[PDB]
Amino acid sequence: MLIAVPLDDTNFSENLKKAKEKGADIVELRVDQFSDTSLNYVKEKLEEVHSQGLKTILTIRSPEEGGREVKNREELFEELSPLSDYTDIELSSRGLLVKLYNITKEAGKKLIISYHNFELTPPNWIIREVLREGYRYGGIPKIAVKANSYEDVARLLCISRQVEGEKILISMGDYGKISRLAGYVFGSVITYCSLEKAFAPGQIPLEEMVELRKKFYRL
Amino acid sequence: MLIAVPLDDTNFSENLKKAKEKGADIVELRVDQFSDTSLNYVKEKLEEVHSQGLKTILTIRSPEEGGREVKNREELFEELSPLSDYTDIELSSRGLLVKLYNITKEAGKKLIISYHNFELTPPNWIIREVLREGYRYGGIPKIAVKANSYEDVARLLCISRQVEGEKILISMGDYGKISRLAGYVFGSVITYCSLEKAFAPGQIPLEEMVELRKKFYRL
Repeated sequence: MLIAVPLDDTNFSENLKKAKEKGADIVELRVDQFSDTSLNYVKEKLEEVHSQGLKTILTIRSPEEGGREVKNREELFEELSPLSDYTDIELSSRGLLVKLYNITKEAGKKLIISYHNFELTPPNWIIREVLREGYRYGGIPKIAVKANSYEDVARLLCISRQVEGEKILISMGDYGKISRLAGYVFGSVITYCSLEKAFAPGQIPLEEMVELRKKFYRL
Repeated sequence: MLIAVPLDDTNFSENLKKAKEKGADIVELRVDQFSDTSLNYVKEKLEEVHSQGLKTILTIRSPEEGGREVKNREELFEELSPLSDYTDIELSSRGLLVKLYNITKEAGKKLIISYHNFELTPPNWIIREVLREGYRYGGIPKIAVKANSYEDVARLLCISRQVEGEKILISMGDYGKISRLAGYVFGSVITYCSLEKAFAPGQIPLEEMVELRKKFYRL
């Protein structure tokens, strides 16, 4: 179970330092929350992370999926994808999928193809569809959806097994908090943590997840 | 989920003190592990637990499923079932199921019909069948099986969903340790904890679980 921590560009160096010392394996750069999205500014953030021994996830969340408009997102994806371990691209950004797959593949890097739903856990055929499409476009499918009950959590985790393979599963909200820890036995390879004492609904602080990972998962 | 603590007779009163101060809801009397099985020695313990305001699970495990031989077993069951909130009888002990249901039924108490496999996690149809049988005998089906991979944990949890209802799910061993926490979202109403140190692989200290429950299951 790789632990990732999302970070914007405020206090980067200190936050990155805390992330590394507390046991984070990855830093997800939420470029959509950056105060500067220029090519070299983002590139520099990528290198800093790598210099600390951690991996990166390049994310530029579109407005539709909870992010905000980034005028040069296409440039950033195409030019910095080869410099990031993982690049998270929304399944709905169909025009970039093939392009980004070719670029990352040639660079020996990985694509995370995501789907977000902040309102509910979609019906089973949607869960399977998102997984299938993510796989067909050559990436690691990612499903992050709001759980409105514990059953939604159980449903997401179990239905996802019907589309065998490496994936990333997140049931958002207080009900889905357990998914951030248990998702691993169902095939979820990466989990996300808040840097410090996490305080959006359903989140688990990095330090807590690190302790939990050694407690529950055997080496 | 209700947290239960299995206890032998050794230092009973002192351990019941810890279990109570620490947050346990139930104390599982592992009579098959008691040195004195005499009716009143056991009927006294059952009463100690209640005076401290906690619930009880009467368990006289058979050697086949990890327990021991207990002469007055039936006696203990027929005479003490109506006094314990819960009584755990093995599905394999076919003769006692019917009358034990009737007893606890008349007394307004509950029955837990268990199955153990210290070897492996049986095939899916067996997981489903044990659950069905537990239900048709009028009790809370309980399945505790050894996980030999993380996949075994996911399979146990997901397949059990196919037989909807209240139940108790346990993937034993270090691989299945997460099931003691995550089982709840799959319908597992009770989880078992070691009073203090995990003296066997997969066990989780009572204090650790009380905290984990608060963190993950506020709702």
